[PDB]
Amino acid sequence: GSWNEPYFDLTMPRNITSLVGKSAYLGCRVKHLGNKTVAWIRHRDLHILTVGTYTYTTDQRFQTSYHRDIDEWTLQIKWAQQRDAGVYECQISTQPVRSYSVNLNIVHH
Amino acid sequence: AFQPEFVESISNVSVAVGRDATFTCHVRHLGGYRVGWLKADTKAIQAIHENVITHNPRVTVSHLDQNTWNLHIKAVSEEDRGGYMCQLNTDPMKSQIGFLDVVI
Ligand SMILES: *[C@@H]1O[C@H](CO[C@@H]2O[C@@H](C)[C@@H](O)[C@@H](O)[C@@H]2O)[C@@H](O[C@@H]2O[C@H](CO)[C@@H](O[C@@H]3O[C@H](CO)[C@@H](O)[C@H](O[C@H]4O[C@H](CO)[C@@H](O)[C@H](O)[C@@H]4O)[C@@H]3O)[C@H](O)[C@H]2NC(C)=O)[C@H](O[C@@H]2O[C@@H](C)[C@@H](O)[C@@H](O)[C@@H]2O)[C@H]1NC(C)=O
Ligand SMILES: *[C@@H]1O[C@H](CO[C@@H]2O[C@@H](C)[C@@H](O)[C@@H](O)[C@@H]2O)[C@@H](O[C@@H]2O[C@H](CO)[C@@H](O[C@@H]3O[C@H](CO)[C@@H](O)[C@H](O[C@H]4O[C@H](CO)[C@@H](O)[C@H](O)[C@@H]4O)[C@@H]3O)[C@H](O)[C@H]2NC(C)=O)[C@H](O[C@@H]2O[C@@H](C)[C@@H](O)[C@@H](O)[C@@H]2O)[C@H]1NC(C)=O
Ligand SMILES: *[C@@H]1O[C@H](CO[C@@H]2O[C@@H](C)[C@@H](O)[C@@H](O)[C@@H]2O)[C@@H](O[C@@H]2O[C@H](CO)[C@@H](O)[C@H](O)[C@H]2NC(C)=O)[C@H](O[C@@H]2O[C@@H](C)[C@@H](O)[C@@H](O)[C@@H]2O)[C@H]1NC(C)=O
Repeated sequence: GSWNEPYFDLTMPRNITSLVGKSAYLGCRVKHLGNKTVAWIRHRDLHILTVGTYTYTTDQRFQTSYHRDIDEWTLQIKWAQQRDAGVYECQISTQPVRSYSVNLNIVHH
Repeated sequence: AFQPEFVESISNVSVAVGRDATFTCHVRHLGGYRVGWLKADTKAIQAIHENVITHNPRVTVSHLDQNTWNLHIKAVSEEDRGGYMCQLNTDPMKSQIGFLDVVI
């Protein structure tokens, strides 16, 4: 179709809870990505984690995977800990930027 | 631990509307680590290493050497005002912020 700017699937969960010691998965679905990129950023310190499937952080627990059938960019926090709880942002490199923010709770039980 | 470290604070910048601005992140022992730039108030990623990420056409990067990493904002507007964070992918991450003042 006609060229579109990218937009988020606004039904993706924005409040996620996951277990200490297991992988946490944070999902972001971007339609019509085109030539932009999808990045994941950690709100508490503004640390860049991933851009596309490239991992910037050297905390090797972070990895972003692209699932092409659902246009999903899923941030995986392997071996998640309580200190990993908080807000993360999926960010499309438009100008101005477009963001989808997801809160993560990490619990033992 | 021969880890990267900042050599001095990012200088702040005051620049008239329409002129060009440069932020410089001064580091030592960068090694294989990579300098990222982001805009602190919007959280927008500007660049990582030699790759501009933002599709803002006015944003470029350069390096003079391994110690000296620049973010360039051409023809600054009022919307460019605010903090620009230099970030290193050390573990834990290290960062500094410099601020752009746009004068009319
Ligand atoms: C670049 O500018 C920064 C500030 O920019 C302004 O503020 C931001 C938020 C934005 O609005 C901009 O548009 C503005 O221009 C500088 O960072 C500031 O540095 C000053 C120090 O000079 C900090 O101040 C302290 O503030 C504390 C509370 O916030 C106070 O408790 C503290 O008071 C104690 O210490 C002083 C001595 O410094 C004593 O005199 C007091 O009696 C008391 O004991 C200070 O007043 C201010 O908080 C900083 N702002 C931010 C957002 O960090 C920046 O300066 C650099 O960064 C700081 C952290 C220091 O390391 C400086 O040495 C360093 O140069 C400017 N950068 C440069 C290179 O000048
Ligand atoms: C999809 O994005 C592609 C990549 O964009 C660049 O990279 C991203 C990460 C982001 O940084 C963007 O801001 C970047 O532009 C687009 O391909 C790039 O297009 C730009 C132009 O939009 C090309 O650039 C220019 O190249 C010229 C030489 O060929 C230079 O003369 C020129 O300098 C002038 O222009 C800039 C404005 O950007 C001024 O600020 C300067 O002062 C100076 O006057 C630029 O360097 C860049 O080379 C392209 N990248 C590649 C790898 O080719 C792509 O754009 C489409 O394709 C390109 C080839 C052009 O034909 C575009 O018109 C066209 O739209 C985007 N695609 C779509 C569909 O939007
Ligand atoms: C975001 O999610 C937090 C925890 O996960 C939820 O709890 C599960 C029981 C289930 O619903 C799961 O699907 C959810 O994702 C909520 O915090 C929890 O709130 C409960 C009470 O409802 C409280 O007993 C827990 O201690 C608390 N857990 C944590 C880790 O804080 C959030 O609710 C908000 O925050 C709470 C502290 C409380 O003030 C509540 O009223 C708030 O709505 C969820 N936030 C939102 C905006 O929904």
